[PDB]
Amino acid sequence: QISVRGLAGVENVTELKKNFNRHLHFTLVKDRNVATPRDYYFALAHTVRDHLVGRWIRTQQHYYEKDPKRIYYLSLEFYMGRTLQNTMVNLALENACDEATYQLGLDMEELEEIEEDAGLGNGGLGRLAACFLDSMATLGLAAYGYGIRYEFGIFNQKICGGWQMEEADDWLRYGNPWEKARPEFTLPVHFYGRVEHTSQGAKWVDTQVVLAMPYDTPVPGYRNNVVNTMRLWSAKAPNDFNLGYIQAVLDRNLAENISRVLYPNDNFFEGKELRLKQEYFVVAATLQDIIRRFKSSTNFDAFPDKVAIQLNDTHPSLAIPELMRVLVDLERLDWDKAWEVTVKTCAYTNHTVLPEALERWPVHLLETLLPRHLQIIYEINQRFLNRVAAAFPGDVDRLRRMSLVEEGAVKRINMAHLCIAGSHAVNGVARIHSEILKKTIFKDFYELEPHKFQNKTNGITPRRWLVLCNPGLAEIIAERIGEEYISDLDQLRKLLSYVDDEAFIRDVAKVKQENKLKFAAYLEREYKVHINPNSLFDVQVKRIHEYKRQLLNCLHVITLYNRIKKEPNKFVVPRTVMIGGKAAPGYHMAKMIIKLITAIGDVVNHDPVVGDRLRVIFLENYRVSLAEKVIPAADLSEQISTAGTEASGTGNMKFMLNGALTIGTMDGANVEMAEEAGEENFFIFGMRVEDVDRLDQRGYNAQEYYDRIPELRQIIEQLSSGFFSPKQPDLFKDIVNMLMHHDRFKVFADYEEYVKCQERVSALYKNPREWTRMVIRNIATSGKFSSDRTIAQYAREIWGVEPSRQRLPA
Amino acid sequence: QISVRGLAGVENVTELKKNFNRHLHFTLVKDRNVATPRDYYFALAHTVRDHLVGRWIRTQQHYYEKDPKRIYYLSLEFYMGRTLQNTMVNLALENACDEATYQLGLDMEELEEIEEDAGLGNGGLGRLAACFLDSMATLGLAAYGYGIRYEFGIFNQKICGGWQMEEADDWLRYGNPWEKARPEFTLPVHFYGRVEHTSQGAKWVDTQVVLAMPYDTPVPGYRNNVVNTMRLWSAKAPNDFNLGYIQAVLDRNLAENISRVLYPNDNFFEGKELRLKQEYFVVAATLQDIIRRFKSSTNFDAFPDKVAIQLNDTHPSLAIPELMRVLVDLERLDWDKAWEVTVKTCAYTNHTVLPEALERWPVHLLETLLPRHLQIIYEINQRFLNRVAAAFPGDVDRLRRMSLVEEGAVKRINMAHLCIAGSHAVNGVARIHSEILKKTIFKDFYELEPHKFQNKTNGITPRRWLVLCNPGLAEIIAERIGEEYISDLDQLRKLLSYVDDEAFIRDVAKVKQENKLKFAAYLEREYKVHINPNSLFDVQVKRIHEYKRQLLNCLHVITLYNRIKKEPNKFVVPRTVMIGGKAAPGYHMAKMIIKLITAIGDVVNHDPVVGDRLRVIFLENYRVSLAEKVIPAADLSEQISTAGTEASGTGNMKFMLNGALTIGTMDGANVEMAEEAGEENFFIFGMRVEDVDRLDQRGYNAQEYYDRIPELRQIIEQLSSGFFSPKQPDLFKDIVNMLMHHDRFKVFADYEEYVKCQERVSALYKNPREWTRMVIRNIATSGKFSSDRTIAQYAREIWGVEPSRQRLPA
Ligand SMILES: OC[C@H]1O[C@@H](c2nnc(-c3cccc4ccccc34)[nH]2)[C@H](O)[C@@H](O)[C@@H]1O
Ligand SMILES: OC[C@H]1O[C@@H](c2nnc(-c3cccc4ccccc34)[nH]2)[C@H](O)[C@@H](O)[C@@H]1O
Ligand SMILES: O=c1[nH]cnc2c1ncn2[C@@H]1O[C@H](COP(=O)(O)O)[C@@H](O)[C@H]1O
Ligand SMILES: O=c1[nH]cnc2c1ncn2[C@@H]1O[C@H](COP(=O)(O)O)[C@@H](O)[C@H]1O
Ligand SMILES: *Cc1c(COP(=O)(O)O)cnc(C)c1O
Ligand SMILES: *Cc1c(COP(=O)(O)O)cnc(C)c1O
Repeated sequence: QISVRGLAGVENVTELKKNFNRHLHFTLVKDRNVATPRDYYFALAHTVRDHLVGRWIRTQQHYYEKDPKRIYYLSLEFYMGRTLQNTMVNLALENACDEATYQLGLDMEELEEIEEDAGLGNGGLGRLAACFLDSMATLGLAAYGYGIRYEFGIFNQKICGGWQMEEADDWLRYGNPWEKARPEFTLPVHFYGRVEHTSQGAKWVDTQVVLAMPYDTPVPGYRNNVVNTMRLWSAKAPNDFNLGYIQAVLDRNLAENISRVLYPNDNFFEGKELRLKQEYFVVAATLQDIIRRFKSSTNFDAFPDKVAIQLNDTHPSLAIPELMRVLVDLERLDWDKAWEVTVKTCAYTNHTVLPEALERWPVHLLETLLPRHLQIIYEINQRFLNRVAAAFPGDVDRLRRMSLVEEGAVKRINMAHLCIAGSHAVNGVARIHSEILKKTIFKDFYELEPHKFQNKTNGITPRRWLVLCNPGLAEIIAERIGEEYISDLDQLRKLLSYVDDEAFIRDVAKVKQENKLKFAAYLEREYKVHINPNSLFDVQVKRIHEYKRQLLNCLHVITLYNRIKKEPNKFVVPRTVMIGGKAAPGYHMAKMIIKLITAIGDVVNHDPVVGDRLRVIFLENYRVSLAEKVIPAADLSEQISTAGTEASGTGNMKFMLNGALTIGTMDGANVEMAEEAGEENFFIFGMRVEDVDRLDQRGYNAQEYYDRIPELRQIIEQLSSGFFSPKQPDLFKDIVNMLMHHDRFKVFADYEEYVKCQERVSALYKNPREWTRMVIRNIATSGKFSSDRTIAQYAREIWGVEPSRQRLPA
Repeated sequence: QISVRGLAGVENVTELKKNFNRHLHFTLVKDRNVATPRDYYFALAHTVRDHLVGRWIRTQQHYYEKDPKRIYYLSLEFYMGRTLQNTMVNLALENACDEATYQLGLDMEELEEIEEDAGLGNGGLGRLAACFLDSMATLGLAAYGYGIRYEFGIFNQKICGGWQMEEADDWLRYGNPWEKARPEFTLPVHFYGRVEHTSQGAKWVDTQVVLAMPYDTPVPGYRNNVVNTMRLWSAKAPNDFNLGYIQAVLDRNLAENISRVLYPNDNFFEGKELRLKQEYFVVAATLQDIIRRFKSSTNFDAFPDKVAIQLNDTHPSLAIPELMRVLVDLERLDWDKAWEVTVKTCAYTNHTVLPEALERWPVHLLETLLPRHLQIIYEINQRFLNRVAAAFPGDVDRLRRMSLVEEGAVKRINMAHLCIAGSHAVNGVARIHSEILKKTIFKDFYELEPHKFQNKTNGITPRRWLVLCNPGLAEIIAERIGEEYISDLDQLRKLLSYVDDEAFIRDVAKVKQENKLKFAAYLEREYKVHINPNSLFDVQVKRIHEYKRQLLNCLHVITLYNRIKKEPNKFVVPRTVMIGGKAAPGYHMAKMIIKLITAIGDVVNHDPVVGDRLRVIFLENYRVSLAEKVIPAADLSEQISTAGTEASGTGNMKFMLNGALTIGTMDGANVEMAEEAGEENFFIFGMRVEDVDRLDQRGYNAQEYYDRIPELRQIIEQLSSGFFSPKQPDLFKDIVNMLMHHDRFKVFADYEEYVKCQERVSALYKNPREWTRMVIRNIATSGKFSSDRTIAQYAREIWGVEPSRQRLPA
């Protein structure tokens, strides 16, 4: 079919066919006469899995013999999505399998659609972890992902009457062929109890035990025969647990609840006990595993030469005092030596700046749950503050600002402070974010230890986010510059020499149009909704939060609507405006925003005077598999967070790679993206960070904008008076109230510039040749945003290991 | 090695070896350098499972094409034990696998010991269901076992300080290679709600839904290529269940608790709501499955020609009103037609006579949980009592005696009464039990409908209970009369012509001695306990209950002890007395009996004057896999229930088949066993049923026996005064009090005859040649007690289908 999908050699195809039939018969216990498409999917998945395992066993064997430094990536989230196609791509099996299935009378694309997303994350942070695992394997690093195997991942979103409803994501219902249970490597985790001081140091006693059972999933690198491991822990009760009889057995559920469900909140901290248990559970089990593997190569001086532990935000921050606990209490190292080892082993990545996102755990929770860890934390704090006092003598306010312990009605532990003190490296996730960290929020820490602070700008894997989801674009690129760019994305820069090539312009535009038709058809089939596929596809997909300003997009949409109603017989560039994303279940304002988006659509989409010129669509249940469909179909990428709020973004990079132009603020990685493509090839608008600060100094008054902008005033009057909610006229009064009086993200302040910038987008879209030339300039400069680049930087500058592009033997 | 284990042909051995290595590598994801014995067990189990599936698919295919009448065996318990060896035996693979494993450097016996018992039953009733499935497959019947897949089966028993402790039996921890999840065939079950009457009949509405997910296990027949199915339901919550968010997801456990744990009570009724839910759950899911299979061959007149439903006691009795509900409410048949179909479809097996074992559910429970079923039950009752009134006019007391509804403080439904009314056949499980049913407890029902009442004496499968557990005995038998007896156990009668053959006498005695050495070694290894293997092995293994009279055995043991202490230098036949069995967790007296047994052992086993002449051993954690070891090692089988209390017994039959002599009362199947072997070849003692009745008429006074028997008086004084409990002198006062004042099972009344009969056993054991000749006479007449015989009788006399010994093609 296409070149970038590998060879379909006669013998490979024959062997895949016979193994497919072997798994259908023996593994699934089905004959051909009763097998459903789901059975056929599983037969294929098992067939493809068999090609992994030889490489998996060999890879892990090689690491045991060579004993390289090991990288442990600790995260509460891994948003993996589907595995079947990714595995085929990485093993060069895609064309052989397509042919093998074709010859059995099956359509492989249809079978790929049956696979559940592994939805073990909320959004950007969890998906970054997934991209990183892919890049680590592709770069030959001896890396392990460690997390929790949630029984229920991110909820499935249904819209009922324009409102979000949540349904449990029962992703394991039909089984997971990709994982292997390893109950033989089960480990104990302790909770509660009390601390006893003896002659022989501290002892943690009278604890409740929960077992941690590992499940291993293979992580294949791109065509290098390397298969790394993601190890996810599941919670099990011990068999003497509570041991009338019947009730004791049913109460085992209380222990197993720890790994039941992913907390569905992106960028907001909720201090629940169950969440703290999850955090300790993953840390405690993972560290025992790390230490046993280190001992099976008494001396912990070499520990940091053999182990790096990367903390994906503060969620696994308890790794720091847990490592200290093990080294001091169990291994009997003195404090100072243990601390040296811990700091050199641990590194911390920060992913936010909103004060409500920082983890600050009440002391009373830690006191009850993890009394030994609280003691270690106080000791860490005391020694740390002795260092601050010696460096800045007399600076008493600095001491309370830098403390790990926050004073107040409730005493709290600031986990970010703990991470900085206990790590040899601290990094933000985009250059502007890393600067903000050292200038404002961790300024005091930066002055004490400037050498700790780094930047590692985020990236995305070009395997999933180009080759897999946009094979048409990958192919036309491969026709011109070959295949090496897939594991060296900087080679896309060669495409600048095709910017005036008429054939390439035609092909880039044709691929986009095919992707748009394919997506428009998908909308009709699965959701009974029609769209004009010649319209500009204006897409904002990401989790729903105020700082992302889905509401600013809504204001633009209503502006275009009002303009059309005012001058119906004037030409305007047709648009399909698509907004998608999940709201956290407890977040009232985010749920109201979803309702507003669907309410706008109810008016706009049924106005006969609008025609097919404007459509507003809420994309239901946005998730990794839906991103793989909509991103290649997009013309315009909306990246419109208030400057200083989006730490990086990664969706922005996915769109850039797939031939959409970007409208956005100078926020997060948008700054670096514009810098790479040239500002003239980007639709930049709005306040910069400095402009936001100036506004905050004199005070943001929304009323001033309302008074000066007639078009904005009209929209606020329509919202208030019930134009978009005739049966419930006051339905949106909280939104209006927030915008006029309590808007932290300054929606009105960027309105005017956003609308003007949107007119420039429309003007360019009228000239397809120039639109497409600007697209080529974006794709061609997207190379920096490969996660291979990000990971190579972590490896050299933080972990002290060298990446490799060498094949292991097959 | 031995003939009855099949051929080890060169090509079979080679293919097993290559498949073993394929499963180790691909299925388990292990190399040889890190594999443990457990891994090797799983590799073997998967290798053997592959040979099942072709036959399994073919068998189910054949039934779909031929459309024979289908037999559905409904039970809350299936006590399957281990599967690996049984599967090898039934497929003629045992020698090929032994050789294949031997050539890979592995001992297959060692790998067999790693397998968990599937302990989904309490004792005799659950194990009968398992034997029956084996016989049904061996006789070529299109039969399905339907039950519940409990997450936790019968508890593991630990003895701590002589007391029973219970531990959860986490039998699925490492996976079950024998089952196949079928989530595609998941079905809804309804609970709670209310009934609405319309023009179009009754509607059950506002119900809570629990999903029933089936797991299928293969059941191979003996060398006939037939593989039937056991389908076990597991409980799952629907995904909209309760749908703050987090709590709704955690509350899914409430629905899934239905299939969490087996109720661990043998022969005692506890009316718990969770138990009633389990009973309806299995019935509701099973009936939908039955009906869909019937529709996929509008007319229910043929239903009883295509379906038989056998009820294993009253536990699935709700099948009767559920079948009526479906036919009347959903299919819209008139009542009388639906009733005709139901009665002709259903049959009921009774397994007890103790009034406290009968299921009598409070009306308020049924009213809340299953309101439509309660309505149907009242309607059934009304119509049934109209028939009684017409047959016996004026007999007002008969009407209240036969009612399905019992009056009292709490109104109750008598489920046995429902079963009799709603079934075309009612059977007991041994001739004396079936007679008792028609003379006393169901006398009124027998007078109304004598044609319903039958006997089907229980049996045991000779595959598990001879070939598998006692290969040495199977072989010496096969040397003389061939192999056909394994599926036609009446052929053992040919062994009577060897009763005077010196070589056969020698070989029978040698096999027993080997089994005893093998068991004595097993005791030393796994439990650090030494036993004289030349002693008589006196074994009582069964669940602990007062009616089984483990206490009568205890009194004998203390009598022998006191006799030795009185005349130390006199010869007595050495004995190892072994008592084993689990007590129901809430049953105080049964737990006290276990403690008494261990306390006796603490005195007897450490008395230097006793020497190796007497040992008392409590066999911990008695279960199916332990029965397979101890039963072939036994010399004397203790079957000493009070006459009229053991409905049948099946342990008794296992011992008979394996070369133990029986000491017992004329109770249950013991009567038929003595009748088959001749009373002169059996150690019968004690009151018959008639003698018990005579005692009850004039009143049982235990004090009379105490006053007349000095030896008995001495034992009661030792118990009371703290001889067996020096640190707690009054520890056994409840046992003494019960024996003297409140003994329903008349332990003292059989004491004298039991002790005299035990002296006759000892006298015979002194003459090994005559002991062994009596053994040959027992084994030779054990043919009636094959479950193949039992099942053939069910098939012809109840189900109306003909058994077959024909092979399906391989
Ligand atoms: O670096 C990858 C992404 O991490 C996101 C994030 N930042 N914090 C979280 C987050 C995820 C899950 C649970 C949380 C709980 C509390 C606070 C933040 C989070 N997610 C940032 O908002 C993005 O700008 C960034 O591109
Ligand atoms: O026919 C097979 C066996 O069934 C046993 C039984 N009889 N009732 C139960 C029973 C099992 C499980 C749960 C129960 C709950 C209440 C009452 C009885 C039971 N088990 C009888 O006691 C045995 O004599 C008989 O050999
Ligand atoms: O003692 C050993 N001998 C040989 N190989 C080992 C040993 N321990 C670990 N390994 C290798 O390391 C892998 C197990 O990885 P683990 O998760 O670090 O235990 C296996 O696939 C083995 O190849
Ligand atoms: O529609 C059908 N066509 C062919 N075979 C069928 C069909 N339905 C059921 N079967 C057979 O019956 C078996 C399924 O059993 P079930 O549990 O009764 O559904 C399969 O193994 C098939 O061979
Ligand atoms: C990339 C991705 C995100 C992150 O998008 P942002 O626009 O950076 O928030 C969230 N969810 C899914 C499913 C993704 O694929
Ligand atoms: C056969 C068997 C029973 C039944 O024995 P009885 O002596 O008839 O009560 C109970 N438990 C197990 C494990 C068995 O194998």
